[PDB]
Amino acid sequence: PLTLEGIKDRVLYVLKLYDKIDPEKLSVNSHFMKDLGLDSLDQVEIIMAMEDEFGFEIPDIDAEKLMCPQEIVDYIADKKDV
Amino acid sequence: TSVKPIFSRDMNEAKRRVRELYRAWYREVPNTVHLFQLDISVKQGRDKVREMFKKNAHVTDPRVVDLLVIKGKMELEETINVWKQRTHVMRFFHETEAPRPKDFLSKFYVGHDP
Amino acid sequence: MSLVYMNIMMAFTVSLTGLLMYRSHLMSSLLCLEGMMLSLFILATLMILNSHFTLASMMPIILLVFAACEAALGLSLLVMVSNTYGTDYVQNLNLLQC
Amino acid sequence: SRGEYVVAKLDDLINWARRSSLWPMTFGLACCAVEMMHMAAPRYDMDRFGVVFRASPRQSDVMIVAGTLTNKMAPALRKVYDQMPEPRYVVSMGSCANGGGYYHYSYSVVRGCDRIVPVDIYVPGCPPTAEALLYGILQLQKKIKREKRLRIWYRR
Amino acid sequence: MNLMITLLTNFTLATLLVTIAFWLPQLNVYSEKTSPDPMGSARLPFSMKFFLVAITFLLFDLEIALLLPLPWASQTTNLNTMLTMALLLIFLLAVSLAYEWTQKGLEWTE
Amino acid sequence: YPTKETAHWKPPPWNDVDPPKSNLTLNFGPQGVLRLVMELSG
Ligand code: SF4
Repeated sequence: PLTLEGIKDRVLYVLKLYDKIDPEKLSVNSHFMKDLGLDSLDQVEIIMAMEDEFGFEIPDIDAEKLMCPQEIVDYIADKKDV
Repeated sequence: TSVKPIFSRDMNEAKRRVRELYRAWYREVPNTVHLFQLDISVKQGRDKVREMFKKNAHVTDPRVVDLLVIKGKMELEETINVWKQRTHVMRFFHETEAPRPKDFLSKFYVGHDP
Repeated sequence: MSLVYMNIMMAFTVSLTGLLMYRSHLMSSLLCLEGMMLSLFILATLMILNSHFTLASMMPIILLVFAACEAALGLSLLVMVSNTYGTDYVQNLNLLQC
Repeated sequence: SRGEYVVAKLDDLINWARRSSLWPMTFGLACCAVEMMHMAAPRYDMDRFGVVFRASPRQSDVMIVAGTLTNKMAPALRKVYDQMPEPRYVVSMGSCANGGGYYHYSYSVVRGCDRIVPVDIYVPGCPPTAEALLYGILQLQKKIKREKRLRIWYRR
Repeated sequence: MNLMITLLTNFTLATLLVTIAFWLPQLNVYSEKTSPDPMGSARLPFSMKFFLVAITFLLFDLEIALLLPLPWASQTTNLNTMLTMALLLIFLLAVSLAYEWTQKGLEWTE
Repeated sequence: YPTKETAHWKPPPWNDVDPPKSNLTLNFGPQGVLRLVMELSG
């Protein structure tokens, strides 16, 4: 929550703990559905991992629009100050 | 062709309810493996959750997937409240059942079924 | 002096140092406090019987009754702490540092 | 030999004490519960055989399955049978406990309680009369009378 | 001394029967049991009312402890004072009971 | 005078009231036959 760079680093750490995402192709602008090739429920457990790490409830109307790690770090940056 | 809805007007609200139900099952699975003291892992129970959701993924009717979300919430409510025993939770994992013959040839060998 | 008085005093000091060195539970502190009271009962009783001082024989009963009433009060305090934090741990009683 | 005689007399002693003090845990599932209650009623009176009326399941000797075992209660029957200390016995009273009975082809009925627990006496009837159930309990006592635990232990 | 012999015999008979009851069926080799409660796994809920009846027992038991020398106290030569203080202790036990009554302390375990 | 030790001490509440931070559930199972889920409050 302190710096945007640490938030992006921790998003990438969460997504490299995620075992279906290959850490080589994983970038910050990588799309979950069409680039990494994930199911919707894969993105759902990604968002719940983000809720486990960042400690706040992400609703459903704004988690469906989180299709890349850049959108995730921008959304968490919106829900906090930075 | 004009039918009465159940909860969802179309497939978007329906997929939202499916998505919330998958979230609730994913959150519940470690508590289920703990308090029922199952002999499986959280990864394995979450894979069974994903299997039960992706089995019904071909459905394009909002009322049918509304009733599927209703019955999934009934299953989850019977699991959070300890109404199922260990046996009812482990009936999803067909452990005592012998593997069925899948190809033509072994189904030909064992009997008459197509 | 008498050799049994040594052991009753040493028991009072053992229960004192138990009451003066907490581990976690407030109930163990209350038990050390009542061990102190028990040793005081025994020591007062052995003196009053030994001296044939007749009117002080009602003294240990009084020493029992008041202190057991005190014990009841202590148990209630523990329960109120146990109704706040779920346990009786003395490290939950640290709000008054600031 | 002498040890054969001693284990014969001791088996006779322990089998006398176990059959002459049977304590039942009765599953009052269905209509057979009423006829078990008539086997406890003052005409037949199981208690004159040493067979007490409603022992608790953690101290009972025999489990009398009296009524229909449905699928929703099959693990409850199995759990009570697993909690019983040995030597535990199971009497199957009446047709639904025996083979499903009138509800044999149902979607919801365990076809006989022998699919769940091992069964020692099958008491047939719908319901079997309280005299027939008392007959089955006396046949269970004769089955306990001819047990050979210490004799087989001495031969093993 | 006879009392110590009797207490030792009672304790020895009790410990003997407990050892027999704990180790006579252990000689049997029955089976090893796996076996994998109304409350499921919930923590023991505290009830204030059981603690209140236990403390009320303790307080009335201290009042009983005061009342116990009365058969010897009746032998005194200050009988007016003895009778006044005896009736006063039983009256204070009664007043403690009345205050426990009228402030709803004896409720739902009345 | 805040030091490094007293750097986490927050002031007490204005009314000196700290927030307190349930009821029993009994499953009278089948052990006729009947299952009951009691929510008891003592
Ligand atoms: S065997 Fe028949 S009469 Fe007996 S309990 Fe079953 S249904 Fe009722």
